Amino acid sequence: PKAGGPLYLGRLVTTAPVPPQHSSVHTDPVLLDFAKWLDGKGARAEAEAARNAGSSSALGLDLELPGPVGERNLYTLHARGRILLVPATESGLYHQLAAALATGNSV
Amino acid sequence: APAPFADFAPPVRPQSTLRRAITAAYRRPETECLPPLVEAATQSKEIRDAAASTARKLIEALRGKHSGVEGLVQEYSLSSQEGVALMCLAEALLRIPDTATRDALIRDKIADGNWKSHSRSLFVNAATWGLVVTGKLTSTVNDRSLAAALTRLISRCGEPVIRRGVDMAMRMMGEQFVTGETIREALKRSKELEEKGFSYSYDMLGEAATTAADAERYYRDYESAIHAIGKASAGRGIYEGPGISIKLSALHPRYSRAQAARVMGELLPRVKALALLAKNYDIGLNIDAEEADRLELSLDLLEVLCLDGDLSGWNGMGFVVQAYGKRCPFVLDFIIDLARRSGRRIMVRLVKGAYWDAEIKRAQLDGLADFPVFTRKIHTDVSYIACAAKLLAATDVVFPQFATHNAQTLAAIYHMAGKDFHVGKYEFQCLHGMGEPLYEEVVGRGKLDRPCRIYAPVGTHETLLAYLVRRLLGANSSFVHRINDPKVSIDELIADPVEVVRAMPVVGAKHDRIALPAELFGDARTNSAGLDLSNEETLASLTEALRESAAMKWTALPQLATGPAAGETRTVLNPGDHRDVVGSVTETSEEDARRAVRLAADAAPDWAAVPPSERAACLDRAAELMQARMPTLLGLIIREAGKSALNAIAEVREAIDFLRYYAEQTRRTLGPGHGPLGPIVCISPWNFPLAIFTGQIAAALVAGNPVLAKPAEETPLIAAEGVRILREAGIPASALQLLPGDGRVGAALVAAAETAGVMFTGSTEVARLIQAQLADRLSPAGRPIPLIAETGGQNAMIVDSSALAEQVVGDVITSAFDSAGQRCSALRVLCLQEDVADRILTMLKGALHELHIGRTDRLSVDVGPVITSEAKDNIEKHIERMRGLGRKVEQIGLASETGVGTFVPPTIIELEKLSDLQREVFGPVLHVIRYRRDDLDRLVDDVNATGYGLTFGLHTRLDETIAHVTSRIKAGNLYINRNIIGAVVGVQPFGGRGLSGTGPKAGGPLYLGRLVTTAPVPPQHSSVHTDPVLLDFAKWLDGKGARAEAEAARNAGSSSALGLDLELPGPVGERNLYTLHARGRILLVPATESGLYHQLAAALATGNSVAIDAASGLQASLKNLPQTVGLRVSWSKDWAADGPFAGALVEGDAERIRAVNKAIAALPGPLLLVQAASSGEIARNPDAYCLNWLVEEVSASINTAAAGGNASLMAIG
Amino acid sequence: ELMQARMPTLLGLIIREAGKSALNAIAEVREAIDFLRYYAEQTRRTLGPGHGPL
Ligand SMILES: Cc1cc2nc3c(=O)[nH]c(=O)nc-3n(C[C@H](O)[C@H](O)[C@H](O)COP(=O)(O)OP(=O)(O)OC[C@H]3O[C@@H](n4cnc5c(N)ncnc54)[C@H](O)[C@@H]3O)c2cc1C
Ligand SMILES: NC(=O)c1ccc[n+]([C@@H]2O[C@H](COP(=O)([O-])OP(=O)(O)OC[C@H]3O[C@@H](n4cnc5c(N)ncnc54)[C@H](O)[C@@H]3O)[C@@H](O)[C@H]2O)c1
Ligand SMILES: OCc1ccc2c(c1)CCO2
Ligand SMILES: [Mg+2]
Repeated sequence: PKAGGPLYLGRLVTTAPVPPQHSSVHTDPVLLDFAKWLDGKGARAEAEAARNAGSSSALGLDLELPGPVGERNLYTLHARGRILLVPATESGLYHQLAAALATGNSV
Repeated sequence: APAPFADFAPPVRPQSTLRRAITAAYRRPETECLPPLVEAATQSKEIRDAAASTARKLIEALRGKHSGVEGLVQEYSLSSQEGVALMCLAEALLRIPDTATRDALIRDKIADGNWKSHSRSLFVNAATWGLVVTGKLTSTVNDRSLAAALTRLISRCGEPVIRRGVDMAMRMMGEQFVTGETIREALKRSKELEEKGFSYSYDMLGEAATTAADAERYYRDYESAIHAIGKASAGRGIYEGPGISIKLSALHPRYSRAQAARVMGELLPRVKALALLAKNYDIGLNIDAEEADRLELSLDLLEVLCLDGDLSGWNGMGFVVQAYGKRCPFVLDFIIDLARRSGRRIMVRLVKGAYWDAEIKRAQLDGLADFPVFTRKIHTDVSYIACAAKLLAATDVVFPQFATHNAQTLAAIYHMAGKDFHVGKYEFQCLHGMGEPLYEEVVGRGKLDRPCRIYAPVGTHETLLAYLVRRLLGANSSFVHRINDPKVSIDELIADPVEVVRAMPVVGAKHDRIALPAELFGDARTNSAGLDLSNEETLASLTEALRESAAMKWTALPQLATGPAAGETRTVLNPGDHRDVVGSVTETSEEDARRAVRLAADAAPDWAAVPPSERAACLDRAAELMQARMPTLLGLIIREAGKSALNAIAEVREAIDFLRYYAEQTRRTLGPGHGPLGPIVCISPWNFPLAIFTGQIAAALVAGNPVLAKPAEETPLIAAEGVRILREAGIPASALQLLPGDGRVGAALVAAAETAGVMFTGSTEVARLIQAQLADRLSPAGRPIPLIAETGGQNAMIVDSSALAEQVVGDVITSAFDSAGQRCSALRVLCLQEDVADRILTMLKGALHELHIGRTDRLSVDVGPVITSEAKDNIEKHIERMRGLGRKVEQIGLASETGVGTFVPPTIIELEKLSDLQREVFGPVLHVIRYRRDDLDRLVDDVNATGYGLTFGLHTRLDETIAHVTSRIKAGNLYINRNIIGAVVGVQPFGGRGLSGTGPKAGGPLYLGRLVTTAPVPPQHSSVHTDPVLLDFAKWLDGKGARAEAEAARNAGSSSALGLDLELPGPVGERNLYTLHARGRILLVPATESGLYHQLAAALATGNSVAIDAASGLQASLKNLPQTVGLRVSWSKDWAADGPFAGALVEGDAERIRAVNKAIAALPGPLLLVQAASSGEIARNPDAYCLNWLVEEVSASINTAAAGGNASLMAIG
Repeated sequence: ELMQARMPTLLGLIIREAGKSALNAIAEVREAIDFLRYYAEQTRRTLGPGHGPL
């Protein structure tokens, strides 16, 4: 994560905290389609994890940070890109997909 | 057969001179109200100095002893969101009844990690807690921010912070926001301050009954409280002893002027019964003051009660008057006179007023002349002091009760009242948990030795939070906010409002930052004006005008350019009573319809030659004529179309707004190069028989086209009157021909060779017939005849467990049953989250049974008839099918008087799945579906799956749910936390997608451009955003060597207005947004490679995907597309299998275009907006395909006052 | 606080050891101060018993 930014300290502990202002009201639509697919096949635990990931993802965060006058300093969270998924089990794959899709990524 | 309007709105009683003086002041200009108030509030210099010194002493005492929430935020270093989230968690933990269970859940589960693990968002009331924590009101809740903050604070601080939050919330909700959870607890807690000289008035928190059952519950709560208060009073009497305060709106679900007869018949006896009990215990019973439109009605109840001999011997009846209201001094004159006449010493509570922001919004929405309240806070302060001077001169006949937390106000009155005091002369009043710090500096021999009665709310956490937002507005102009602001000096707080107002350059000027309703749109155009159906003068004048309209010999004739034409003549009957003949229509022969089109064609050059500015002037003159003629137009609409007076007002206002909006849009856009299409056939529906009729015609005319106006066969008379008005305003007869008759006249007009465009509003099935007719046709240039087809809806509202049930029910009743559900925008499918469905459904059914159905020439009628017996038959066949499947069906019982008309009772049908509905049922039939919260996204899919896309409503407080639902729903008009029937021209540009419309939206800025051969650039119509798939396609084109096409693609990317996102000016307390999105999947029918590339560029630049005709043989032209572009591209051999499409682009010669147009018209489902061009046209004209028609307009109207107040107006004082 | 108070001395070292101009040495020390204070504040906003160190 970026130095001098709110995600940095969380990389240096074994369980990351929720950083200040770190949330988004946006839900990735492909995540939502994935959750519905999971519910269709009765993967109830995975569909719940998918919905929870969709909500707790901060993808779409878009903040203006306090700074000097005459400048606008913006901070935004986007998808990383394409995530390599190395699953072992079907449930593991569903959880990995949920995490990656909820954050806007392809896999 | 009762005479029309003979019983329209008779007043409860003949209006006395004193009552008429009240009504005369209702909306009196503020500059006229203030001077007499300044005069009445003037005091001597010695008194003003003494009052300033007393106020300074009180304020110094207040500031010298000035926290609970603040101390918690400080101790745990909470952010504001953490503080709010903590209080929401505490609120939820307090819903666990057993203390040991709550403490165990905190210790073992909440503190130790996932609070989420233990059907209702924790944050439903976060707007209220945000007000507590931050002093600022947000209308909706950022539940994801709160969830993050709660996780963060629990993980950082653990059980200790949760414990402190719970204890704080328990103190605030059980001891501060209320005196007690029950009347017994409140009475026990009142002894301490009673011993110091305070008294109490208890508020059981009942308000705004929605059902008979609610009103009964509030009644029995008041009755039980009176017993408890009277037992505790124990003979102390009405001044030393406690009393009760009631709200009339709690005691009847239809407390309004329109239902005055039911109010006097049903509400009055209930108040009397409560008053008789208060009399027996000799306690005060005060009637709280509510919205401005209930003031004068409440006076009729006060009058009866004070004259009722059964209540004689008791002086405990009390009545609030709101000094922020322009009628206040005249109301006081009336009350003082009533006290003299009755011999009752009426207890008069003078307040400033609690509904200020709502009154501003209401007057703006209703287009009324002025506000019923002042718009500068200082004016209310002067009004209050002036009214106190009037009350203090009448202490022998009334008991003044000065309710205020403002130390300057208090000091002014304390000195005005003078040194002679006895208990019973007057008192002050304050709110529990707010006013005690001030009044502990007032009550008692050691202070000012003046009594104070504490207004004491009593009730549970559920009841308290309901209207706590209103009670806290804590606005920047509020004394209690200012006393705590360090930047506000005592000298500022003790400033004398009377002397400040007196010295202003214009005494009583309106607030500069609040628009009068007529000025909502500023320089752009004049807002239409409505009528105040709570104003007795307006009702009396309207009654006469309505009666006079029923004596007019209304006719509708084929008005050809050559004069009226003969034809088959029949009567037009009132749908609510077929014995009431409204007028006569002569219908147009198909021969004369064709002749009219030929005359329109011959006249087209002369009308196109009238400059756009002068055409727009005709529209503006027509709007002025319609505004002046509104009362007469109302009567015709009421009797011809089954509309209530309120809905007829809206109808005429909408027509006026269309005229003025299209006039202004013309003045912004149209020039010599925007040539008219030619004769336009305007075919309109019956249900908005003036507004939509006028809108289509006005748009076509002002764009320079002569019009053939074919109104619905059910409602020709108001159409004929609209045409008469337009002709009077200067539209030549050759430019506007009226052709009454049925669908045959419409079809003959559509089929006529010189018809250059069709504007249709009506059913989807009829539009499909018109689409088929036009598929045979090409313009003389060999291009498709433009069709605007605005069609039906299957409109849903989604309600989650965070919504306020009473708000939902009101919006549902209005959206589903207003006009008997005969609005295209009407709510058809209500979707209730499972956890709240039963409670909301019970409330909705209770509200349904309070509706009055009947002939609409009575103000008391809520729901009128359906338009015809065939419509009734069609609706009832649907109801019976549903009932025959076992679905639960709730219907209001109809009065026998409905037998002379065609009525369908408002009906609620509980469905199992949304697929139970086939087509739009255009009647008063609400379907109800239940959904589990996790299935919200699937539900949105189901709503979209109908293929309609007109109006859609969402009731939620939760930003995550708003973002999700609004991003996934596909409808043209979205409404958040309000009804779904809003179509304010230029504010909610109206029109849908799919089976609901082709667009462009009526009342929006793309509309006129469809009625000319070369579309202008609408005002504000641009976007800085470039579709990234378009950009990838442009790069691909360059890599393929298609250099000119790549340049055209880049140009299309820039020219596209996809991503436009505007807020449209409108009323306070609402945000009205207008956005341009992709339409969906566009069918591309290319002929050449270059044409395909241009078609693709146009479609991608506007955000669409495409289905390309596989029969074009152009597959080899799209080899090696970037994956981003390939994702948007499909190839279609069977177009009907790969739809629905959202538009089409066609390349070919004239006969190819004709053949393709026929094939497109044959596709199932939505009408497609087709644009065609030849290969040469594509080469010559960069705008061969116009990007205006490849985007989809979406209007979203958000009620930002839904949380209980207006944040933006908190800064306006 | 110590780096702020000792900024002039730190500047001299940075200028001579790292080839920095005075203005960029000031920026260097300011950034170090800001990291210290920012991570301190972020810690005060976030870290609790369950966020164990690596
Ligand atoms: C015991 C008690 C009983 C009450 N009963 C009722 C009741 O039955 N009905 C009712 O409507 N209210 C009632 N109120 C009053 C209402 O709830 C507010 O408490 C009251 O208006 C606040 O005025 P204040 O003088 O204490 O303070 P202030 O800060 O002096 O006055 C604030 C008031 O100024 C007015 N105001 C604010 N901005 C503007 C503006 N831009 N233009 C014009 N006016 C403005 C509003 O009325 C606002 O409430 C009652 C109040 C008390 C204390
Ligand atoms: N999307 C909107 O803005 C909007 C607004 C109001 C009403 N509507 C829809 O209008 C419908 C109700 O109005 P209605 O009952 O008057 O509609 P309709 O389809 O019955 O009739 C509409 C008009 O088309 C004419 N007509 C009928 N058959 C025709 C034909 N074969 N060729 C040419 N013209 C023909 C009628 O005479 C009438 O003037 C509802 O479905 C409603 O949802 C849509
Ligand atoms: O908050 C004080 C208050 C008391 C009674 C009342 C209102 C406010 C509004 C209508 O009735
Ligand atoms: Mg019809």
